[PDB]
Formats: sequence, C-alpha cells, structure tokens
Amino acid sequence: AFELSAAEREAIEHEMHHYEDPRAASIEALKIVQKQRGWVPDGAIHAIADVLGIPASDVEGVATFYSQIFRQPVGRHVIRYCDSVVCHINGYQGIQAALEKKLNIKPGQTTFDGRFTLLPTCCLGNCDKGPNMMIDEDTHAHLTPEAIPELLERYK
Amino acid sequence: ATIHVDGKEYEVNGADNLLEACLSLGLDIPYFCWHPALGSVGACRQCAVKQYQNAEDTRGRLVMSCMTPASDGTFISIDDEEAKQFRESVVEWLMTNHPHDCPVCEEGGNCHLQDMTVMTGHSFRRYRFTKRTHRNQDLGPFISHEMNRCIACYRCVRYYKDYAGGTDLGVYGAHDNVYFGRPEDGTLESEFSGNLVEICPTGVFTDKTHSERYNRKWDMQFAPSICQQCSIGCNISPGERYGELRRIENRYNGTVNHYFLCDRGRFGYGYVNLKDRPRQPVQRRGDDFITLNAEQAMQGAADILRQSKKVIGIGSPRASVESNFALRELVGEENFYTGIAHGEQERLQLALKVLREGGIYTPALREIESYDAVLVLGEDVTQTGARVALAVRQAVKGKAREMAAAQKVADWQIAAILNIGQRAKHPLFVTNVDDTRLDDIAAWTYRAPVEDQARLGFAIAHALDNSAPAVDGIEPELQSKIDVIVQALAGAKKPLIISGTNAGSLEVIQAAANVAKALKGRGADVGITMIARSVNSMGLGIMGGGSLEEALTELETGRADAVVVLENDLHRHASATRVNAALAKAPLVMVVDHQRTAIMENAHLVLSAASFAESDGTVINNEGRAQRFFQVYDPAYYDSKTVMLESWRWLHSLHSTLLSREVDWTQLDHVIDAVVAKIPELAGIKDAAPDATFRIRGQKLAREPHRYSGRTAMRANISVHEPRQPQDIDTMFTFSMEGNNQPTAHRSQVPFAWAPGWNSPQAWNKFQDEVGGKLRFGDPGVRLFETSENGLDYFTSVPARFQPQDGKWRIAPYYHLFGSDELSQRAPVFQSRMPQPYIKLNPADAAKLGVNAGTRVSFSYDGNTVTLPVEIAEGLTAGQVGLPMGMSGIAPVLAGAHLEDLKEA
Amino acid sequence: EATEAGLLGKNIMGTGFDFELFVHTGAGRYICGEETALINSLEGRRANPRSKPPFPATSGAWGKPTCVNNVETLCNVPAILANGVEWYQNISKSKDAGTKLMGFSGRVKNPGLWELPFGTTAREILEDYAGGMRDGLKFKAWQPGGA
Ligand code: SF4
Ligand code: SF4
Ligand code: SF4
Ligand code: FES
Ligand code: FES
Ligand SMILES: [Ca+2]
Repeated sequence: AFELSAAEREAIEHEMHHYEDPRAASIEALKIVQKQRGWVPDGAIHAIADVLGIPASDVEGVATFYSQIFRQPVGRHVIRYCDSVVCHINGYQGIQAALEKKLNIKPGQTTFDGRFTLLPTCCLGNCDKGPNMMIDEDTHAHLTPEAIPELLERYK
Repeated sequence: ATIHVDGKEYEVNGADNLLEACLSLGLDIPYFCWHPALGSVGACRQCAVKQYQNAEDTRGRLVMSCMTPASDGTFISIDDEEAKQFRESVVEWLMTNHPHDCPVCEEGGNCHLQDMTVMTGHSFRRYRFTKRTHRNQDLGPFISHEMNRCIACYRCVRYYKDYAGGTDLGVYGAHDNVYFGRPEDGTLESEFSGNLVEICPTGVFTDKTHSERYNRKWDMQFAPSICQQCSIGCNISPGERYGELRRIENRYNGTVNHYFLCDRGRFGYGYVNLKDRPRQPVQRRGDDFITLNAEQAMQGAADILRQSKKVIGIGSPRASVESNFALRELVGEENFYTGIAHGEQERLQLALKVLREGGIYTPALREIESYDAVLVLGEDVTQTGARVALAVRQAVKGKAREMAAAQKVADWQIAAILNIGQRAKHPLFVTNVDDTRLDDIAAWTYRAPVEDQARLGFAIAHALDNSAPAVDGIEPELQSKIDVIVQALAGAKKPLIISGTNAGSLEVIQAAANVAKALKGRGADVGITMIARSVNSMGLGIMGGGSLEEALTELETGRADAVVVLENDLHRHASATRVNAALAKAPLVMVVDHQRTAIMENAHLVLSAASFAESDGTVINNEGRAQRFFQVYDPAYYDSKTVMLESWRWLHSLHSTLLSREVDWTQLDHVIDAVVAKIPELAGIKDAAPDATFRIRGQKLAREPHRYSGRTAMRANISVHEPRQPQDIDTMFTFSMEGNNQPTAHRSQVPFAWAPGWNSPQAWNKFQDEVGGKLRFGDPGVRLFETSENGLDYFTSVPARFQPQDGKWRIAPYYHLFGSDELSQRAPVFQSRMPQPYIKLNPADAAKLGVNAGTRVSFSYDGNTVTLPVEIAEGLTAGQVGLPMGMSGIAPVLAGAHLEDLKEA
Repeated sequence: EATEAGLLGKNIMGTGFDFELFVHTGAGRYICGEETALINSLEGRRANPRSKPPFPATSGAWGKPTCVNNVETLCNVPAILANGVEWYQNISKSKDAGTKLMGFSGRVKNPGLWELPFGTTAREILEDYAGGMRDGLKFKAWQPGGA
C-alpha cells in the first residue's frame, strides 16, 4: 500500500550519513515522509524501519512520542495556535474562540473540506509578541480575534 | 558491606542495589519496575526508602532503593513515616486509572499490583475523576491483551526487547497515554513471549490458553515437574483443577531455567487434556474392544506373553528413566530396543561420548550466559532448544556488561550498561542450512549443507590447532571468514561450542568436538553444549539398547512374536509402511501409552499409561542432569473408572505377573533403587530428589495452597459423600493442603511459590538465598557425570563438500518451535500457531522445475507420494530441498535423507 | 559560509583540528530540552531522560563523552576568549560573572529582551526596560525564569 519515493529514500540516506548510528535519523525520516505526504501513514512506519534497519515498533514509538509527527491524516494547512501561559495572559482564548467560530471545528479536528486542521501547540518561543499562531511554516504574532477571518483567507 | 536498616545491622553484598539486598534479607519493600533478571531503571518510584548521611542523622532523604548501591556503612529506613507515605502515594497514583476489574481479571489472586496495594496499606479512594481507557490488541493465540490494567512499569518492553531480543513489542505515546503493545494486531513473534504473563505485574498480558478454562491460583493443585517438550529440562509447576491440566507456571531453578520458559513448554501442554487419550486398558478381541481393569489386563497380558517365544520391548525418549528400565527388565536386556533410529542413536551416543568423555565442561543453562564467544554448529537452537538461544543472547550482551564494568558502572544499572555498550557484543557464529532467529545478533551466519558446516568446523579446529585434520578445498573468502572466527574464538576467555543431534549429521558433532578440543589445548576455559531431541533422549542414550531397525528386523523375520511398545508412535523414527507391516506380522502388540497413536489399531492390548502430569519419574537433561518430575493429580479422583497408571508401574506389575502370576503395584523408590543397582552410570538419579519418607518436621509437602476451595463440593455432583483423599506412596508430596510449603523449609522441590503478602510470581524471592540467585537450600537436580580427566582424540573423518546430484534432493531439516515436537503439536492451541506445511526450494531449483511460489509439488519418499506447496528459500543452497521436521507425515528421521521424483503435481 | 571560509571542516586555521557541525531539528516535545532526554532524542529514540550518574561527560551521546550547553553559554564563550578573564570578571560586581539576557513579558508596556549584567534588580527591569504594566493594570505576580 505504501512505497517510499526515490527522493524520500535519498534524503533519508543522506540524513543517515550524518550520524554514528542509523537509528538517529528516525525523526528526520519521519519528518521527510510527513513533509512529502502531509502525515505519516501506517505503511510508512515499516518502510522507514526497513530503510533504517531498526524495528517498526521503534519507529512507531518515535512517531507517537513526538506531537509534530502526525500519525492520523490532517488538512492541507495545520493551524497551531499557542496555548501556554504568556499567550494565556495575552488572551489566546479569544483567538481559539475565533478559530472555532470561523472553522466550526473543535481542536484536533479537520474541516469537512480538508482545508484546515486546528491544533493547540506548545509555547512557540515568541512570548514577547503574543498571542502567537503557526500556520504550516509561518509564525503570526500580535494576534487579534478580528484578524483571523483575514489571516485564514490567504491559505487556500 | 554493612548496612543499617531501621537500626538493625545487616551484612550484604556491596555490588547489589539496596532493593535486592533488602529483599534477600527478608525485608519487604514494594516495587514494580525492578526485576532480578532485568536490572534497575527507576521508573515506578515505588521502592523509596529513607537514606541518612550517617548514624547521627535524622532528616535523611528519600532514595530509590533499586537505584542505590548497598555500599558499606549505609543507613536506611524502610518503615520511616515519610517513606511509607510516599510509597502509599505511588500506589494511589497507580490506582487512579486502574479499572474495576479484579473479579473478571485473570491476574486476580496472582497479581503483584494487588499485593503491593495491600502491602502499602492503601485501601481508601479519594480520587473522584475519570479513568483513562485503552483499546486492546490481538496478540495471537497465546497472550491476551488488556491495556487498561497497565501501570506503565516498562517491564514488558525491557524483557521482550532488551532481554529476549524481540522486535514487535514496544511502548508508544506520551505523558499518561503510554501504550505497551505491538505496532498493529498480530501474533507476538518471539519464542519467549509467554514469559510476559509472569513479567507483567498486572493483568495486561495473560495466559489465553489458561483463560479459556480459568481458575484462580488458590484453587490449583500444583506439582514440581520437568517440561517434556524438549531436552533442556526446564523446571515447571503444572497446576490442575477438576481433573484437567490448567496451567504451566515457571518453577524457579537457579541452575537451569531461572525465571523463563519458552512458548513451546509454556503452551504446548494441551495434549494432556485431549479426550481421545486411553483412560482404561483395552484388549482387542476380534473386531471388539473389551475394556479391562488393571488386574485382568495384567493377567491376560502375562498369559499371552508367557505363551510367546521371544518378547521384545521398544522404549522411547519420551518415557522416563524408570519406564524404560521397567520395559528393559520385563523383556530382558538383550531384547530391549531404544525406539529411535540407527542414525539418531549414533548421533546421540556420539553426543553423550563428547559430553562425558571429552574432558570439556558442559555448562548448565544458567552458566551459558557467562561465556565470551559462541559458535553454534548445525543446531537451530531457537527452534529445538529455545532457552539455550535465550541464554546465548545474554552471553552475547556480556560484552556490554564488561565494558560498563570497566567504567565502574554497577551491574544492576542496566540503562547505563546498554548506553555504554551501544552495539558492541560478544562474537556469535551460527551455522545452519538456512537463516535462523539468532542471525540478528550473530557476528556471522553460515548457510550451507551439513557437510559444509562440518567442514567449516573441521577447518576452524585445524586453524586453532594444527594437530587437527586439515580441510582441502576451502575458498579464499570462506577462509577469511574462518580466520575471523578463529581470531574471535582464540581471544575469548570462555568460548562455548554448541551443537546437537538435530542437524542429522554425525560429522557436525565431530567437528564441534574438534573445535572444543582445539580450544581446550590452547588453555581456554572452553565449554561444549549438546542439544538432544527429546526430554529423555540422553537418559535413553545412557541406558542403551538396539535401534528401532533391529527391532523391526526381529519382528519381520519372525524371531520375535510379541512386542511391547512403550510411549512410542514409531512413525517418527521409521517409515510408516515398514512399521505397519512389522506390527501386523507380530501376533501380539502391546502399546503402553498415554496418547492415541496410529499403531494402536494394530495393538492387541493397549495399556493406558499416564502422562507427565499423572506420573512420577526421572528424566535426563541435555547436559546430563537427572531431574525428577512429580505427579500433579490423581486421574481417578473424578472419574472412578479411570485406570491410568505410571508406565513403570504397568511394566513392573506385568513382569511380576509374568514371573509369579501375582500383580505387584510397586513404589517409585523401589524402581529407582533397581535402576541404580543395575545401571551404574544412572546411579546419580537417586540423589535427584529425596525418597517418599522425606518430611519437613514430620509433615509432607503440600501440592495445593492452604486456601484450596470446594473441598466438599467439587465432586458433589458425582456423589455428595466426599471421597478419600488420594494417597501418594511414591513421593514426599501429598494430594492435599495438609502439608508444608514454607519458603524456609529445608528442601529443593518447590511445587509453587506463595508467601503471605506475596501471591504473585514475585513470591519466588522468598524461596531464594539471594534474589535472582539459587534456591535457598540448593537447586534440585544432580549432574550424572563429572568432567573427564582426559579428553578424546581428534576425529579425522573430514567429509567432502556437498555435490548436488541430479534426480536426488538432500533433505534440509527445518524445525519449528510449534510443530516439531510430537506431543506439543498434538495440542489444540498449537494448530492455530502451526505454520502451513511448505516445501522449501532454492530459486534456481524452482526455476529448473518451472515451479513458482505456492504451487503444489509431489514427491515420493519410501514409495509414498505426498504433496506440499512450495516456498522459495533464498538462503538454502542448490540441490537441497527444505522440509519441516516432525509435522504431519514428515518424520524427523528424514533429516539428511535424499528425495526422489520432485515434480509439479 | 563558515565551511567555505575554512572556519569549519578539516584542518581549521592550519592547526589540524577537524570539526563538523550539524543542525538537528526536533519534533516538538518539551522534555527534549532536558540534556539526557536531549541525548536520547538525538540518538533517534523516545526522549526519556536518563538517570545520573553516569553523567553525559563520561557516557553521553552514543556512549561517547558528550557535553551539552545552552545557546547563550556558547555565545558567552567567544567574548571570554577574545577579551580575557579579567574583562569578563570586571563587568559585574556580583558572584555571577558576565551578562545575561533578561526581559519581562506579558501585559507590560514594552515586552522584549535586553542584555543586562547580573545583579540587576527586577523592579528596574520592569519599570525602565519593560516600561511597567500597561494602562489600567495592577501588578500582582511575576515569574523570574519561565514556566
Ligand atoms: S491487574 Fe491486578 S489490580 Fe488490576 S484488575 Fe487485575 S487483579 Fe485487579
Ligand atoms: S503492560 Fe505490564 S509489564 Fe508492561 S508496562 Fe504495563 S504493567 Fe508493566
Ligand atoms: S526450552 Fe525445552 S524444556 Fe525449556 S520450556 Fe522450552 S520446550 Fe520446555
Ligand atoms: S507562551 Fe505563547 S509563544 Fe510562548
Ligand atoms: S523498583 Fe525502584 S523505582 Fe521501580
Ligand atoms: Ca504416583
């Protein structure tokens, strides 16, 4: 059902060259597969294990330990709004309510169009400019609840 | 080292941690994540004690006793109020998410979590919120999975992955949603997965075979017994209820099998509970099958045997020493035949000669773990002698142990040891006809026909010692790999050479003996291990006798007109057509057995023998250790018409009725005395266990726990009158709880481990002199022979290289842990676990035949055409065909034989 | 750029010291910042921390000797070796040598980060650099060094 592409395998072997042990490229291999496919499917665990020479249970334990390695299918764009204490003081709850009103989803769910997946992430390391959001690779700071129905409309 | 626990002074080992040192002293500290065989990781935080700086310190500090060395002049407190409160808090935190499951949990009454909850004194719930729940997985036919009961102690992953070497069990997830299981549903692939039911302190991993017919631990009747499913002789505690064998627990033997069994021994016991077993003597008269009691069966058998001219007896390696000796006494020494084939007997006698005349020490199974390099020749250990494979894995991890010891890291700090020794390991060189399960840790695997494996052994022995015979025709790359083996073996302080009779090659055993002799001559502390086939193969080899072919010759020539077959189906050791013709020619066949075999249709009389569960006896280990197995239950307690006697009892009473026309149901000690009087090299079996007059302060040893229930109701449907308690005249055990099972009792045979406050398998800690060590008054069993003062000579019979000849196909044996053993493959739960019968072919041979993967080919052996589907074996070599030994229709005697007319059906 | 300029790689500055520098991007767990759990996550494992002793100095990444240091410590090092010991000891009259990145965040007038010597009081940081609390807010609590 799953087959690694040639570019994925070449990137995984290139990451394997950087470490003493080929096991150490497991997180990078999972992130490569996730970057190419949006998430890590079930056959990808055994594919990564077969390339790296480690058991599939080790790959699955790594993939389920880390929250950024997605293991269920997600939308085209992953909204990751900050949840920690400084953005709590700066009022992330208004941002979360605005996102849930605009998308009609609870956190951890995906829209029916498959466009957005809403996730409460950890502290984004941008606390002096809070509240913070991280769409797929872009960090948006100084969030206001009125800027969400404009911010979400440039991610088609 | 000196420690002070609660103001009391104790002398301990300073290389131990505080938890194991205090448990060895009889002190009770709760613990979950520590195991004596696994080391300390400090996960569960349950073992907290209070350590003080010195004697004049009162504040102290809470430390993990499993992670704290028992160094000299240590001051700790277990019953400190802060420590007790913290331990109770840890139990409470575990209790917050634990399901309300104890009545419907198979672990109940046998649960370490229950014991530690009671031990800390936590019985009041104040958590009011929800409990996390988990989905379960299907782990196969043996292990049932119930993830709600997990306390995240990480014992399963540490055992299964770090100890046993398995790859398909892991921990997944995070903060409090940690999941212990497989990546997906499927059968657990390790041969030692069954030890999870004792490793897991809760009811997550449970014995599914026991769960089908579940009963609680206090309701079991236990006995100390020996596993009958291969030659390793692991100590077991079979437990029964309502007349059927319910469970096989690990019985701790610090010398053999300490905490662990393999899955064959743990789950292949189900043949005892089969409903087609003979439960009463049956005499065939015409087409009728008259049922007899013991007396008239003995009288009729004695009359017919007295009327016959010559009676021969065919023993078995399944039967005990006493049973084979009783058959040998009944028919005479010259008329007694070992039930195995001539080649099998030759290899077994050579293995015995190497073990007891080669001058090289043969290690016990626990001692295998302390060797520095392993060479395995021809023996597929994981499928034939599995616990040796587990011990070899430990011996391989010994290098990481040594590297960590060089950095002053304690022996129990397992995570630091595995971090220091990353992938460094002791050398392992395995040789087989195909790939093995030891290839993941093997430094090198040689896949070759058994001639070439023997040639590799002879070449290694010649390279170590030039006085050994040389091998002509070694390729330069194979020579370089041989030199790698020689450099690894010559530098080892304790090299270990493992071989056995399962390869079907005498030359492999000769090559292994040559390698062991060459390493002995260089001053190495070399050990040699031989893996036999069956539970009492070595005992039958020591007793001796003719081969099965000689017995069949006697039957076919008419020189013998009466044959007594003891516990032997005879189709695993000879061709079925020849056996059927010989048994049809003989005018009297008497089969003494406990399983319904195919030769009972020719049998004039069938004596319903007892299995290991219903009998006592002695079996001889593959290392030459005599071990007693004791009867678990009386078969006639529930069904009064059951006449199921021990085989030695049947044959001794038959001999007595043949001589003096009176039956004589003897005693086990009398038969053992007869063995040690007539066969002097079996004289060690007297000291294997004490006789039936042994008492612990005047009382016998109990088979069942004190809280054994249903004493006046279990048989009440048969009759409201409670019957007589069955009397055991053979052994020191009683068929009741009116007996002793104290942990401090001066004995070595422990039927089951129970201590007050310790209902789980952790109760074995109380029965040991030190935790993880030996039993307190010595492990049971005695070595029959010592190491010889002088060794053997070099075997100069170097075989030639294998040549694929057209029309012939050399049969390469493939062994299966589930299927190759006879009685275990008769067990119903093995049928789901049994692989489909595949005939293994090289890609080139299948291309020559035009055969693809999965098409059915027909081959004729001994004039019998049988059809199997083809599996492509890349590791096999050309001119060889791979067959699964011991399955339906494929006898293990076919190993090494040739094949004819291999064509697509 | 440092590799193509000869500052990284083989035979740096003609001394003979070989050093290769890699960037390993994580996958988002807070426990990965703990140094032994950081070593476990660098080895491609689940980021469980390790018990000490042994410390990473003797048995760290892949069993080898390993030293884990924060970004700001390794940014303090070059000024120490470019100016000297006495300069680093003569910029603050406190038991904690050198400067430190300090700053107030959360409902203040100017949330941000400033480099200040050790021994700077938190009140002057909040009032001068952060500007104090915002309009119509009363200061009730503070955390000095994170969550
Ligand atoms: S695992 Fe133990 S404590 Fe939990 S439900 Fe089963 S018997 Fe009860
Ligand atoms: S499944 Fe059992 S052995 Fe494994 S962590 Fe959970 S309680 Fe411990
Ligand atoms: S290794 Fe052999 S003796 Fe031991 S449990 Fe397995 S089958 Fe039984
Ligand atoms: S608390 Fe939200 S970015 Fe740090
Ligand atoms: S037994 Fe010591 S912390 Fe688990
Ligand atoms: Ca008996």
